[PDB]
Amino acid sequence: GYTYEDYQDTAKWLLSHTEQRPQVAVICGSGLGGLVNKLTQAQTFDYSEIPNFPEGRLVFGILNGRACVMMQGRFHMYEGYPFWKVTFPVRVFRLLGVETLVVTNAAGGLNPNFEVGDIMLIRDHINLPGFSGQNPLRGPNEERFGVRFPAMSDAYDRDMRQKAHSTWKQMGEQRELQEGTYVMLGGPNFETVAECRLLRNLGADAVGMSTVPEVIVARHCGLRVFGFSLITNKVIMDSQGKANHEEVLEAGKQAAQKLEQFVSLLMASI
Amino acid sequence: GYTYEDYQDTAKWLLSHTEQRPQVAVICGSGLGGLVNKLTQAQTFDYSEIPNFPEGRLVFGILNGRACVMMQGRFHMYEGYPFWKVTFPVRVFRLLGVETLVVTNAAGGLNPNFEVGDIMLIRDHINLPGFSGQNPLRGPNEERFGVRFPAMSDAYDRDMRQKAHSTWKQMGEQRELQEGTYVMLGGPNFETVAECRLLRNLGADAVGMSTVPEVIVARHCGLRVFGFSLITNKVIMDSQGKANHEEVLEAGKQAAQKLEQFVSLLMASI
Amino acid sequence: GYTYEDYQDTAKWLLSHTEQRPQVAVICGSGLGGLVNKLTQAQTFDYSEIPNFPEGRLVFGILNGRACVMMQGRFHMYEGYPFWKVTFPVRVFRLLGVETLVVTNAAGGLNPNFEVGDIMLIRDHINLPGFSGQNPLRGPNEERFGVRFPAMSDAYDRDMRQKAHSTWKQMGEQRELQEGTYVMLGGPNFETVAECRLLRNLGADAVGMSTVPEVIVARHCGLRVFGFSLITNKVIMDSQGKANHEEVLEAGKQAAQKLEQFVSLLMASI
Ligand code: HPA
Ligand code: HPA
Ligand code: HPA
Ligand SMILES: [Mg+2]
Ligand SMILES: [Mg+2]
Ligand SMILES: [Mg+2]
Ligand SMILES: [Zn+2]
Ligand SMILES: [Zn+2]
Ligand SMILES: [Zn+2]
Repeated sequence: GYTYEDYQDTAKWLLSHTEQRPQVAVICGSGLGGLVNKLTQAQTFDYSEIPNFPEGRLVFGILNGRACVMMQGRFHMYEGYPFWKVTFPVRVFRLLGVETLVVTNAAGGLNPNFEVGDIMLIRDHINLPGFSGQNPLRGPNEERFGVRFPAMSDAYDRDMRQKAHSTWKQMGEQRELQEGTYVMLGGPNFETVAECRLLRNLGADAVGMSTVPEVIVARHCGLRVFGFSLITNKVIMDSQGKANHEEVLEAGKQAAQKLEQFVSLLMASI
Repeated sequence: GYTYEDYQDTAKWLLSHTEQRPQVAVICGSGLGGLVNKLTQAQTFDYSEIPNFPEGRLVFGILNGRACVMMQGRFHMYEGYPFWKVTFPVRVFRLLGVETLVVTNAAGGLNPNFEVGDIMLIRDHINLPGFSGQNPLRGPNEERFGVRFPAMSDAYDRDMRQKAHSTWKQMGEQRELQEGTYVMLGGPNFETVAECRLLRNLGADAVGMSTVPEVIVARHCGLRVFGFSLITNKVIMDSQGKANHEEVLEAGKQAAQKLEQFVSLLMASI
Repeated sequence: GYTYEDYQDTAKWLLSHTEQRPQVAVICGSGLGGLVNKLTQAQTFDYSEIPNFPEGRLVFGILNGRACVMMQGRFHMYEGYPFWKVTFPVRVFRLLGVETLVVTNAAGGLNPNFEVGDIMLIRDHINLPGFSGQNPLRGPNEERFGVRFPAMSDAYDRDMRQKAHSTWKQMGEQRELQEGTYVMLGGPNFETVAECRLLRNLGADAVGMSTVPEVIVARHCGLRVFGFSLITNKVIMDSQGKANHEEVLEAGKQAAQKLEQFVSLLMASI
């Protein structure tokens, strides 16, 4: 993996190249990267220019009177990266002094009540790769970050979920805010019909290929976490059509505007 | 992994060592290797003599007026091979100009209606190792082969399944052709009772240790896929007997003759 | 991995540094390490002094008139060790002439009928990492140890389970001996609520992060296996408290005394 020092160096480099001092880190994923704008006093860095960062920009700025750092593009295991690389940035954020992490993503809907365009607050997750030992904490533990056996049952901050449901009310949305279980699998291919039925019977509400690893690490080093998925699909019958990456579209399709205001409004609630 | 070039080289070597130009690739697995005979204008190559091939023979010839290339022996992850090695041959076939792939295997029956000696057309699969990131597509994507996020819900060609059920009718078999969900796990030990019950509740019909990876790759680079399992077992009560590799026997026990004619007859149906 | 020779060397070194010739190997895990005492003619070795051993002491002695070798501390995959390292000692034991293996551990209870302080005889297991290919037998097979495809449906010796339920009767315990399915996942974080519900619906009774690999290897080279879990937890509602490693406590809380006599009494039953 990386050593404590590597994290530190990277955090020190950041601190001396910007005056920004974020309190919140937001990780934007798969077609979610619309908030660049809305940001005030923005400063951007290419991942390539930040020492030790994995092979895509880091932007600092103020969101709604709140100092943020945003990950514009994230890392996936299906790209060939080990989880210790995918989660490297989470640890740096903690070293910058961040206290809260917002994770977001696009996912396929398993719950029949779901509709394309829906937003699902992540109340909980299912770590399939973790079932088999693929875990960002695998390996000797780093005391400076956290304990050997972190608990995960309270990962998704309850209070933030409460505020998000409140904010949405004020937004006057026509549809309700969904809430549920996100399941992570490796990708990169899309699931078969059997697979989907299986996931659904296991109690999952949405399926994707990221986020979980980042939550675990976050929770391990003490960050408060809040996350949500933008729903975009999905196939459970043997008549049909197939899943398409061109549902990056849906991420634009109406999402951006709503998502953008939602996160913005939410900033006032930390 | 291997580079595009490696595939190509291997395909070029093959093309200049044989006059055969297959349209169909068939992968024979675990005691299924009886069709060597029946083949016309046969040409065999030891995997060891073909550059870049994984550590077992490749035979070209004509089956029922159809030019084929057959993999006599396949690779398993439980042997220590990464999926990029297990699936290497699929990519070479595409580069030879193959268009259809037939995959076959031996598996333990989960569906109680199943009987030793049964043949199950694979309508769909469950990729357990894929759940955790063990996937032949893991890693940077190769555009020359296919897209980043291939769909898998229509993997098993519907039209071929229709023809196979037709051919079987004409064969006048006493028993019916089964059809169902194949689940892949890593092996090499056989499953426990708990494991089996679990697999069954997940909707699987048959369990084995191969094929899935090969399908995924196949589908990724555009081959039409058709597959089937020869059923040979399996334990779900805590009175009993245990699973034996000496059920290679069953693969002979009556299978060969039926399987052989089935595949042969099927050739006329591509 | 290790070569046959490495095992042998290690077994030879042991044999010439002690007069003890164990027949039973017991693996003590997570806060279970109380039996050091009770042992007679004890001889201890630090894992660090035994050639080839993974990075914690091996103690030989007599338990209840029975010659034993005990592993005081075991290896976990979540520590970064591959299964071939975690299971190395099992193979050495066979080479020392051991015939029976007792495995033990601490686990979280999934079965609602379970209570902290309960003892659960392991009747069967669920190998989640094995589902995905993470298996100590992965790789070329070693004939000197066992067959290529070992069966696992009769892993937990039936006769020992019968005797353990007999011994417990004589112990006059106030509560009954539980019996059930142990499920292994990688760790090191504790499970979420969703995860737990899932495991339970899959038929598991207890969940932990060890043992399974050791059983498989044991069974592969012919050892008779008996195992049990000491129950210590666990969270299935979204009111609650979280899982704590300070339930090492429970391993002391009353266990030690009972466990200690239980294993001791059991020695007379091999
Ligand atoms: O259907 C899907 N499956 C997996 N990941 C996804 N991310 C968006 N949609 C999907
Ligand atoms: O029972 C079985 N289990 C796993 N693989 C198999 N391949 C044939 N039979 C079996
Ligand atoms: O709740 C638990 N989960 C996983 N491993 C465990 N080992 C003891 N308790 C637990
Ligand atoms: Mg500036
Ligand atoms: Mg010729
Ligand atoms: Mg002595
Ligand atoms: Zn500079
Ligand atoms: Zn030549
Ligand atoms: Zn010495």
